[PDB]
Amino acid sequence: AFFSFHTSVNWSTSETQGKILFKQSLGPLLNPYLEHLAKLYVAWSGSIDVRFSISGSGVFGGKLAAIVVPPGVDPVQSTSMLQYPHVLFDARQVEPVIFSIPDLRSTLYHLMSDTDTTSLVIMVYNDLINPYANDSNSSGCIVTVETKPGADFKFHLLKPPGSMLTH
Amino acid sequence: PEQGTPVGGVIAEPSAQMSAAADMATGKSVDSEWE
Amino acid sequence: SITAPEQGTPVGGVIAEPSAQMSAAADMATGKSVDSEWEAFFSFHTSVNWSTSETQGKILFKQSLGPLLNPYLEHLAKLYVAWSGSIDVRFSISGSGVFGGKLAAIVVPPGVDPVQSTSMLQYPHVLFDARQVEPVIFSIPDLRSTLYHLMSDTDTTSLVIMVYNDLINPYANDSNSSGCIVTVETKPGADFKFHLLKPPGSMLTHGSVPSDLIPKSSSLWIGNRHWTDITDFVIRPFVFQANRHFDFNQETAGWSTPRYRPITITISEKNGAKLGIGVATDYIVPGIPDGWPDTTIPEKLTPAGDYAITNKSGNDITTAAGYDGADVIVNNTNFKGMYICGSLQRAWGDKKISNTAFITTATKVDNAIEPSNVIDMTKIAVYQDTHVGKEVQTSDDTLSLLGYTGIGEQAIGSDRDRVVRISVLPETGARGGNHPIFYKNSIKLGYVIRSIDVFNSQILHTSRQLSLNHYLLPPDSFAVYRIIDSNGSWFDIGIDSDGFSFVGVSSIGKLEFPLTASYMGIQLAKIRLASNIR
Amino acid sequence: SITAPEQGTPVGGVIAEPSAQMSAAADMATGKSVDSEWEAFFSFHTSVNWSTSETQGKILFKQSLGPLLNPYLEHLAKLYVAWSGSIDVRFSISGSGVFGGKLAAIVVPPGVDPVQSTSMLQYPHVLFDARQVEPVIFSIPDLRSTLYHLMSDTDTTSLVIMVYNDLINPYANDSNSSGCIVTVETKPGADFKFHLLKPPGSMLTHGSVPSDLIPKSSSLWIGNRHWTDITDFVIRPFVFQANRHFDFNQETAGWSTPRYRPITITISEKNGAKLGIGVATDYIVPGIPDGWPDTTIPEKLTPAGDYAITNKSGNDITTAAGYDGADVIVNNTNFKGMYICGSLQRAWGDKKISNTAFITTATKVDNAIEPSNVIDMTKIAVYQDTHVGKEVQTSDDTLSLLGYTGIGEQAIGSDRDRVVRISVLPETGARGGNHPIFYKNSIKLGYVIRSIDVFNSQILHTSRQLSLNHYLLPPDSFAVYRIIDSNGSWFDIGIDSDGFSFVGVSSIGKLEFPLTASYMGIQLAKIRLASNI
Amino acid sequence: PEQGTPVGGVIAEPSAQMSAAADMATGKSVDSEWEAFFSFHTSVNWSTSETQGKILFKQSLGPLLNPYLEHLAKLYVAWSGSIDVRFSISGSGVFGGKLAAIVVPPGVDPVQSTSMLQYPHVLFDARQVEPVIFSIPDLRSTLYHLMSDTDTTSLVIMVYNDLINPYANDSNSSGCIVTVETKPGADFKFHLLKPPGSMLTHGSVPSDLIPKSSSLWIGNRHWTDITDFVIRPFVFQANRHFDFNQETAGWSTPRYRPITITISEKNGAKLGIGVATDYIVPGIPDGWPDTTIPEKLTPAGDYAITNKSGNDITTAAGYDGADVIVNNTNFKGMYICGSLQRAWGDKKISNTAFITTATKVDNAIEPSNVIDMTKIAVYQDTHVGKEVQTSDDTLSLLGYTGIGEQAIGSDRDRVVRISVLPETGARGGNHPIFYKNSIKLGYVIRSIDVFNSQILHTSRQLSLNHYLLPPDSFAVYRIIDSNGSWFDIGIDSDGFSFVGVSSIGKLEFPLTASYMGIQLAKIRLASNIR
Ligand SMILES: [K+]
Ligand SMILES: [K+]
Ligand SMILES: [K+]
Repeated sequence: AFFSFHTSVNWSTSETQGKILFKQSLGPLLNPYLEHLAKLYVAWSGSIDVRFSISGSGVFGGKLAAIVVPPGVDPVQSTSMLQYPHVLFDARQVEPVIFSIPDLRSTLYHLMSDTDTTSLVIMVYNDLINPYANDSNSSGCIVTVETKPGADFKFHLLKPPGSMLTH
Repeated sequence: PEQGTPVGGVIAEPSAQMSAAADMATGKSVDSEWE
Repeated sequence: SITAPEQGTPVGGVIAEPSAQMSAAADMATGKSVDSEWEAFFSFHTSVNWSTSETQGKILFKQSLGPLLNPYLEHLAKLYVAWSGSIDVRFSISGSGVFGGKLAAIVVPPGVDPVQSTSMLQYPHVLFDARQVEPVIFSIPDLRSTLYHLMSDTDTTSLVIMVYNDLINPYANDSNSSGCIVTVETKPGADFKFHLLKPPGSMLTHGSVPSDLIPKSSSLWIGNRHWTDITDFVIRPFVFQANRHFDFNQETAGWSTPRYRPITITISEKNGAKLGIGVATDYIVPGIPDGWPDTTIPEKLTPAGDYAITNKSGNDITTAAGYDGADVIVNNTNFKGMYICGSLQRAWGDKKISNTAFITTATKVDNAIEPSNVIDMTKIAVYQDTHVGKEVQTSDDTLSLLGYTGIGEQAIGSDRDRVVRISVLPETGARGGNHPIFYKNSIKLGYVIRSIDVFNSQILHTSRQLSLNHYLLPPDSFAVYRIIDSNGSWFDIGIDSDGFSFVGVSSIGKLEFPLTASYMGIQLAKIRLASNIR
Repeated sequence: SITAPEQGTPVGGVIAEPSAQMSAAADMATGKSVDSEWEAFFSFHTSVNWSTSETQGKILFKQSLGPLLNPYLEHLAKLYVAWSGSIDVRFSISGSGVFGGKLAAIVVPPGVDPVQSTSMLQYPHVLFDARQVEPVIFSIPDLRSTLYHLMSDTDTTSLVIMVYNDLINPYANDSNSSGCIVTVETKPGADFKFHLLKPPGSMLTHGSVPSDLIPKSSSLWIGNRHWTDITDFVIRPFVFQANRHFDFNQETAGWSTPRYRPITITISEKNGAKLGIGVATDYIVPGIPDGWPDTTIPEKLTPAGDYAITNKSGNDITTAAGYDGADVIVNNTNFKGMYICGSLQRAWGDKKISNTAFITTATKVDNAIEPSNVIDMTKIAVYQDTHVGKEVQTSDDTLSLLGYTGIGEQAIGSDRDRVVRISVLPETGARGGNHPIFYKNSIKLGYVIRSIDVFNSQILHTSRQLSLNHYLLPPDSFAVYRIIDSNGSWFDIGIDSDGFSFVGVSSIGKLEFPLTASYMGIQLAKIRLASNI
Repeated sequence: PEQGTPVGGVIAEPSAQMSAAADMATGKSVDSEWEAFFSFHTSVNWSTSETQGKILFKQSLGPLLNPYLEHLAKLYVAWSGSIDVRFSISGSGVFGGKLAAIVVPPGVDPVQSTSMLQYPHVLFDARQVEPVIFSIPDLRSTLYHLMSDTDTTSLVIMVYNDLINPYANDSNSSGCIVTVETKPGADFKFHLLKPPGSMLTHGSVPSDLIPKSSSLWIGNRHWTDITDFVIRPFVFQANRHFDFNQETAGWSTPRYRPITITISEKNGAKLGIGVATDYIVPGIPDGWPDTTIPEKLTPAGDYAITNKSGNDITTAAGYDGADVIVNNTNFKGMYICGSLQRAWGDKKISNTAFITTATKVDNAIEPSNVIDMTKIAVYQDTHVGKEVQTSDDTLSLLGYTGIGEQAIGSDRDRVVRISVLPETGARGGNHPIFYKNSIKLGYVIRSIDVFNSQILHTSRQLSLNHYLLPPDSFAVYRIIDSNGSWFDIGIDSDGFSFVGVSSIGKLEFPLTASYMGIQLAKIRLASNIR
């Protein structure tokens, strides 16, 4: 019923356009409560909802993009990846933004080891700017990622406790 | 009402018939089985 | 223009035609009431003893779903690429009535591998007492992420029987132990169907299950270092071999094929030279002959003389009472660690009869040989007296391994520094808490009428199948084979992706050798390979 | 006996027959939009910069409607010859809060060319302030006197981004290098559709669009005269080259392919010559080898000796690295501007190792050689000792070019009377206030470890594409691109129908050299090309 | 709901009646027209000599059966469904012959045995009025495919009954012309639009390793065009030879450009040991040739040839008309270069160089198949006196002074390797090949052969693209000639190329290479060289 803090990543002025600050694949590790209940199961399926924001300043410009790439693909640090639907987010933007990561699977369930799932990447759309520190170049913009389970999310296949996973 | 603007910048379409396919491959039948 | 697979004008038999009265007559003569009879009865699978010595949480039975459970499906499976569906696994127990003790049943899902622990009972389990009269069936459902299974697939739903409560005899003392054996049978199940009939002469693109690595009888077991029959297993902390040792990738760090046949070479000693370097004539790797032995000499020495041994104090041994009566041997012989190799030894102008050889990988400096355990085109030593006098001869020679001159030494393959490789020596240690094993042969000696032990990483049937056939096994699992001797003492060997074999106990002991080997299934390597030694 | 494209005897797939339940299974497994997912979102196309230098009324962007405004349409355009309909646009500015200014977007109709004036804002336009975060969306309609377009058509409706209010920053009144990247994203309109499948391999009569002549990265830029990497630009009142220079008609006034390879020839001399005349063995024009250098020696000279250098009227040899700090060189060599080429002098009975070549085009009067402004089969000079006696020797040579001899000279291409042609040398001056450029790279000298500059009329990719592919451009127009360095400096190059690249500035200055190029569109050659340097 | 505020600051009004006017000027009628017709894919000559059981056509299901799907496949990473395939035989009515089509399942790899005909197969005659259409169904365990997937349903077509021409003679090699056309089935669908520039994480498809024309095939050892192939039992090479892992046991990039070095010697030393200034492996100059000399040499003088009998070759009659050739020059088996030499104060024109991997002892070099920074030998004058001379030298390889040697890459000892020598024998009934080339010689206007483990396009593509291939598989490449003789090459995961036939023979050299998918390495590669 709520979004939970998962991680936070930094975005300085050094990171040029097209760089990838984040890549994490779909799974129950995107939320602590699922990482807890994953221990009681061997399979899962379904989507995760995400909310992300930037604790930026007003003097900071730049812009940042979020791209749910499908299974199989590995991304590349190029602005050609922005030729694909993507959630723009400006550093000057205060209110967070929400979107889903669907479970696009050739199978009927996943296993906890599966890492060929749908994946999210945070990619630099426009370089971050600050007219002040042209001497230190150590500006901020913490970029938080929060997660909530999708309604289509559910675990499958209780494992016996103590039993090991083959994969 | 929780904070955040939802945005459909995706080709996502989470299908509900795939969750039933998973409940068919696995005889799920209950959300908390230990009960 | 076009004709379907069942199309053509029929004329029939020209003198007669098919009759139904005669086909009916064969059903009268027989008991043919339905086809595919194996779908109508339970077929024997195995049987386990459940004794009072076995505490709770022990696993007695463990099989994953598949067509290798029933033999009648294992046969038809050769015609199909895929399968799907459930198997029914009947259980029978005949208790004494005065006994007590309940026995659990758990159909664990796919993706897991069980453990002997009561934590497995923190999970849905059916129970049945020693006083159970009728059999119980326990259909194993096919839970699968795919739409069909292949035959190489092994991550399938499994069923385990495990001790829920210990078996109890009120009359039996704490010392004497009794038991009741539980028999297991299988039937194809109603939703079972094979899929995708394959055309014959078709490579299957992933192979099949590693079910044919160890033969089902010990009469067919011979080592990958020497051709003789196995006689016992040997547990050591590290196991290693290169020559005929093959992995599941059909690749080898050796230089020979999995077959023993003579060694044809040519050697061009110039002057009076009882030793020289031979060159390959038959080979898979350039430079090295196929069948060349994978062991060096201990020391630098000049082969020039005769045999010699002593009983630790200069007392030479010339009789069996001295050899067997000795505790250790010095072996002052000048051609110690080599192989006798009969040596036809033909050439043009060498009318003298041939003389045996002595071979190893070693260097050569004008009279001698030094131990070099890295085989090359120049590490092919021979000492056979090819009657040379001050002229190049270039004799052709064929050699057949017979014996080993290294009297008094330890078993062959026990020292890596003496074992030969090209660049990389395959080697393992204890995976999980499961110890590796050598397979033990014996090889003839020089003039003593005894023999010396010989260690082997594989059985040659295991090497042969892994050179030709393609198998799937991740680097974390084992292909398990349950060994059963004549008395019933059993243990499980597990073969590696690397090709090495393991065992789940520190010592096997002695055991009847007319023994067998049955494929139980794939098993993760952490889990201790089960055993019952007695 | 007649069969149509969808006609035949259907037998099926013998072992099974296509199931619809599996195709419906795959739709739910993957989600689904209606058969063209690219029609549903905005895709990154380009980004343009807006500094404080750009005054009010300046135009930062002009690109005409077409399928090049979206990558997915540029892909499927290759399967068609016609199109029609609108494109949706979303644009934004990655500005700061401290930045002011304001920017405007104007869909001008067909026919009109815009002007850098605020009078263009007397027309409906989308205002966008630098302080504005949420993007803004609007359509570019297809307003056409025809019923369909062709891929070459550039008289379509067009968009321009125009400075409405100058950008402001109270901080940097010393550097004046502020930012505000301005991105443009595109989506197809619902009225968009392609027409008229072309057969694959078939060419278009009206040509394609010149959008691939320069690569998108400077790592791939090499010269049409020497194979080294471009390093900077040069502006001159006249720009000329013939050898590997190709116009838009796939025509070159020179003699060589757009490649760099060894040069095979066959000398034949006698009595002790060292200065023979070769003959071609690989060519496109009869007589001249493919890849022969397009430059002639300064004057008449009798190659006999070795290198000789000296400073300003001083008779002081530059034996050391005091070559530098001299600023003038006499270059007293008897070989004084030839090209150095490693040779493989193969002959029958020579029995001696080969020697370097020292080639050029010139007229062999005697041992001497006179500068030939024009090339011919009777001009192909080579100065090397092939070890000749009295009898003829007909060696095979197979040269490969390594360096240059004209130490202390201007860059190869400055002087014109030394640059070689066949008959007519292509040349271009200023064309509407825009200045032509060379592409400058380097070539190694023979004696001093330093290198000398070399001028080029094109990038070799521009020559390979114009040698092979068929493009449209009216003579009164450019195929305009925008060059952007790692900093925020940029300038638009314009490639004319003759193959020459122009520039609007008089001096480009130094630039962080990892550069990129993007196709903006077709412009007239009269209006000056935009810049910020 | 997508981001952005729409604003009608326009006089635009996109009219919908103009899109219908365009559908009237052009008979559009369908958004994806390629689904409505069959498109040419290939053609095979079915001859009177090809016997029963020989496969004419074999292709697994996928987008590569149709160009329009091959074009749209670049925008996606998944597909699913059937593709139709049409056949038109086009022979005379005096001909009598019959083919058989086999749709084999997803999970087997067929062979050229008649055991494929122990399985449901449809027969169809040479003398057909109307062409025949086969739909290849997408049988699968998954719910969709990826573009890297190759275990799919296939269609095999072989000769059930040999083709007959009653008017046949030794001078009449007539037959039928079987054209294959494809159309995507009604159930074909692409899925999973990809981001551009993104690479599949497990690998792409080896569809581009051999170019489609021999006009631009060049070797990975010498820059000259291939001429024909060579079959040998053991093929091996390190430099410029890349596997399917973007890895290399060599030291130079998959290209050809000059070799810059510096040589510092003194006391009139014509020998030297150069040091790199453009490397990828620390020490070696990134382009140094991978072959040594046969023997110890003291390079002093000039060329020298005989013919086993102390004669001397000074004309193009003895060289060609010699029993054998004996190279008695003190610089033999090394590489001729252009060698522009620069040094401050060297008022002397550059002399050509002679380079090879070898040690040095004060006047003489000895061969060493190993290479490091201590083996980079040169032989140039350099015009050095008593003191050191840094001599910035740049080399361009043009020839080879090993007149009498057999071929470069034939002797494993002469071939250079850092530590490891990539090497393969046969795998199945399939033999490994070299790609043969030619390099020029020093004193003679003739040439010598050169062996290459790869075409250079095969090397650079593997240098910078991660493809997918199991170890027990090939990437097959059908290679036809101007006449009609053809054979399949199979590239191994190690980067080596194999062939099924034992001898190739003569070939009209305007060749073209296609791609015929994946094939298990334990299966004979096809051949119709005759
Ligand atoms: K003999
Ligand atoms: K010569
Ligand atoms: K020099």
